[PDB]
Amino acid sequence: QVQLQESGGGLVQPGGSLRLSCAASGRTISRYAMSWFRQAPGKEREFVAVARRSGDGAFYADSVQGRFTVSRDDAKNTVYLQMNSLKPEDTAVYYCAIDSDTFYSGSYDYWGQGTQVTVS
Amino acid sequence: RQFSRAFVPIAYSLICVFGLLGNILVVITFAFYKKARSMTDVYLANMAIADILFALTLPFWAVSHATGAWVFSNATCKLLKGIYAINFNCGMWLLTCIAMDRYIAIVQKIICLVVWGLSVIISSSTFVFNQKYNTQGSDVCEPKYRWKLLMLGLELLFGFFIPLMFMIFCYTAIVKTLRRQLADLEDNWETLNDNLKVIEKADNAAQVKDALTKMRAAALDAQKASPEMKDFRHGFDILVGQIDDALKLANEGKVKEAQAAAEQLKTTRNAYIQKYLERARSTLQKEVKAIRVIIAVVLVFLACQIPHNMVLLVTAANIAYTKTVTEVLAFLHCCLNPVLYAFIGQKFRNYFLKILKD
Amino acid sequence: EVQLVESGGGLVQPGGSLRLSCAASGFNVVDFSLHWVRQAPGKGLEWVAYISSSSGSTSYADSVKGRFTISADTSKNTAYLQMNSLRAEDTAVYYCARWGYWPGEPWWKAFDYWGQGTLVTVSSASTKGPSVFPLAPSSKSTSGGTAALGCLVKDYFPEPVTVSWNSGALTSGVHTFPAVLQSSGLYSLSSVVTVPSSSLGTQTYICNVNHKPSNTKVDKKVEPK
Amino acid sequence: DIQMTQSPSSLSASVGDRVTITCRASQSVSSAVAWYQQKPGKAPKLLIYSASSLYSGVPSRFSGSRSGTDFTLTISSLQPEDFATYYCQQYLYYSLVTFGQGTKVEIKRTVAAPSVFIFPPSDSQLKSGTASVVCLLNNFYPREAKVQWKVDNALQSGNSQESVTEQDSKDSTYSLSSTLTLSKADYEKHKVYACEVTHQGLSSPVTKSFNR
Ligand SMILES: Cc1cn(C)nc1[C@H](Nc1c(Nc2ccnc(C(=O)N(C)C)c2O)c(=O)c1=O)C1(C)CCCC1
Ligand SMILES: O=C1CO[C@H](CNC(=O)C2(c3ccc(C(F)(F)F)cc3)CC2)CN1C12CC(C1)C2
Repeated sequence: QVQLQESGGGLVQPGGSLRLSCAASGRTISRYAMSWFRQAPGKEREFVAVARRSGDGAFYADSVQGRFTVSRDDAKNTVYLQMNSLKPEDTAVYYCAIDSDTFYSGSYDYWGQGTQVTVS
Repeated sequence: RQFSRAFVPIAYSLICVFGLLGNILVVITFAFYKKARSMTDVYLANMAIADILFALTLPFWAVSHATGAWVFSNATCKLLKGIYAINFNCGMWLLTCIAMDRYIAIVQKIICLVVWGLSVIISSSTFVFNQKYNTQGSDVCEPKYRWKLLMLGLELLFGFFIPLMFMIFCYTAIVKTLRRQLADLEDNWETLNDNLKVIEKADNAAQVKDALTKMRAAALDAQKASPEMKDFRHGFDILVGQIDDALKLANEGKVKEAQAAAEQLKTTRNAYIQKYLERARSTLQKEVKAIRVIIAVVLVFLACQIPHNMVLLVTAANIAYTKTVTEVLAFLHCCLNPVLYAFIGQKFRNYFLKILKD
Repeated sequence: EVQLVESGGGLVQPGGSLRLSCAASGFNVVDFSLHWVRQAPGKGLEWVAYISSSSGSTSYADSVKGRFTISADTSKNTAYLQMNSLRAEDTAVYYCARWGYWPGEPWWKAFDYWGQGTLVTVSSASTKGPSVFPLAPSSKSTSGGTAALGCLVKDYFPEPVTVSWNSGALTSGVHTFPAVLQSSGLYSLSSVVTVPSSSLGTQTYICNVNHKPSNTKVDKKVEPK
Repeated sequence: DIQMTQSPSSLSASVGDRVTITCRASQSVSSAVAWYQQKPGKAPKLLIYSASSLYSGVPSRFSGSRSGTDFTLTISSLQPEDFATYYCQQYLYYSLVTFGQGTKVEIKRTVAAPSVFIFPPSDSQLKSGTASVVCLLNNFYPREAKVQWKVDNALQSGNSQESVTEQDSKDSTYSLSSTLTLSKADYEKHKVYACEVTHQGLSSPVTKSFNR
């Protein structure tokens, strides 16, 4: 009964910005954890960022440090990913995953169709 | 509407003479009592000085209303709007520095001239605005019509959004501070009294150790809420110095000797605690009634001079009975301040009866 | 300075008895109450007992009532904690802390000066040497890049063991795991090395397990299959 | 009978961050709460006494506040020496001191996926009669990762022991070692031996296996 939908994307000039929104229906975003993944057309599924409950913090990968920012909305039951200072190497489909485990084990099962973010 | 201008000015003259008599009474009581001059006293004194500056010229408004239209020149009307403006903004900034001083007195000459300078800045901005627009054949004096309107709008935005919300924030902080301080003395006296009854009922199943730990927490907070200052702290050192004496004997199972040390709990409670909890209650209730005077002079300054001001702006940017009911409200506030001082302000009620029995 | 040291810690059998000392120098026991605070290995702190030397009042925690005995000696400025019937949950580090007396400010400074404490471990096993086994670098695991090695010790009873790699000539990449307790009452430890696989056939890797309580030094080699 | 609950079990921030740790007592404990800092392998040190006054000797970056029964320790600027364990403690009486669960302040880091290796037991241990299979997870962040054992596509429980190394000095990551310890006749009854790991930096679970 858990479905997930993402928005945003499109064509972005280098040095630009974007703000994706990921929201799930049938399951509350609160008390679970949110994660963002890249999928290049020629590469493997790469990690971007993970958001925990409330205010323990968010963790980003080695390529999106500083540029990316994750925000949560438990009342609206969604998350936002803000991309700044873009590069043409960042052209990938952004998948949105939810951690099923409360202890942040990484039980990643409920994926999404994702949005395509492309540069120039 | 000739009857409106016919029935305003006798009431205007009576509130004028009553206000000038009452405020000149206020200034001779300052002129006699110059010893306990608090910062509240001098701020309300400067408010009284602005009040007697406004109070002299309501006969000009009365004979302007009685003739049916304005009589004197436009500069006289500009001066009348200027002195009404310095009265309003003098009251605003004097209550603002009242909020300043009561915040820095509760929560933890030059500024009077600063208030007067801001008032005369307001007087200049209403000096450049006022003109006798003889509309519909009647030579009334109403201010009406690019940079001047924007300057007036930003001055209105500053002098309404900063001080009114500042009043709301500071006065809600004070009435959530002085109510919680009075509340903190209530449950501290409650569990020092309620749990002492539990100890005398604790021969059943050894509820002694559960009871005094509630009193150990409460009497530590009451100690945290000068030779007289030495006796306040020292009265609680033997109070919980015999709580742990009745807790040391509670650890060893001596319930009978715990009750013997519980009889000494009431002795220090009456000789050291009940004396100073009442003495702190009277001082706390004294300062919460002086706030009620400060709250009342603020809340009636925004219930009288503010709805007349918000109807002046809508009639200048672009129903006459709504204008008429507001035009008697702000002008009533000059005499309404000494009315509120005798029946709410507890300090003024003392020397007013002393002057009447002099 | 004023300071507190502890002593008497060691290894006892279950159901045994042990008396830790707590020597305080610079200050007197009759002016400050003395506490024993217990930290289980890997778990949080827990208070055990206290003694008030002036008033003679002692108190215990609920898990240690009857089994534990606390005392003090003002002549040597020492406090003693005597334990009988030490069950398997009683292995921990014991700290000796001081605390002021009411009234005044020394009661507010709760546990201002601590001691380093002693380790008290209870177990029914005896001292024996570790058994070292090679964790072989299988060739199919990341061929052409970097591989992982290691030698695993399985059954050794005292905690402090020392594992070195290539006689101390290797420092980059070695991860020596903390020793875990098995169900058999002994300890198992692993020390792994990540090397580049191009130097697997050229360079040799030697691990030295040094066990001073058993006086056992094992040099076992690790080689790919 | 007074329980203190420390809300952040594990806390991650870098140098220069401002961190807050909250503790809540069951009953009222007045203003008698202390905050202790324990480095690994050392005795705790008193930072805050009476829930607001910093101790004589500690730096001034540590602060304390009380709101009813909710106590708060705030470090305005984190330092390399500030990474340790923090305990809240009520001290209403000598015989009623209870400590918090503890808050471990680690180093904020980029997420690294674990390197997964599997070591079958050498013949020596096998010949012994008791065999141990090792699954090593090297150089990952954060700490929260799970390992499961799928012997002949069947999960195992109660036979695996995990040992986790703390943060390194150079790269400040974690490393895990899951050891499955079992007998000889049960090992020679099975063919496929796998360990499957899940981590927050990992999209699909990594299974490393062998056939013996
Ligand atoms: C008769 C007199 C002789 N003198 C010296 N001052 C007064 C009067 N002063 C008055 C109050 N003052 C305070 C009110 C609230 N709070 C504080 C305070 O917070 N502190 C801390 C004391 C006050 O001083 C009244 O009410 C009240 O009337 C006037 C200035 C106003 C009317 C006549 C002159
Ligand atoms: O004719 C006078 C005489 O002086 C008054 C005094 N009023 C003000 O000084 C201020 C004030 C505050 C609140 C409000 C309210 F609308 F929100 F209620 C309006 C104005 C601080 C600026 C205003 N005028 C005006 C008409 C145009 C302003 C000249």
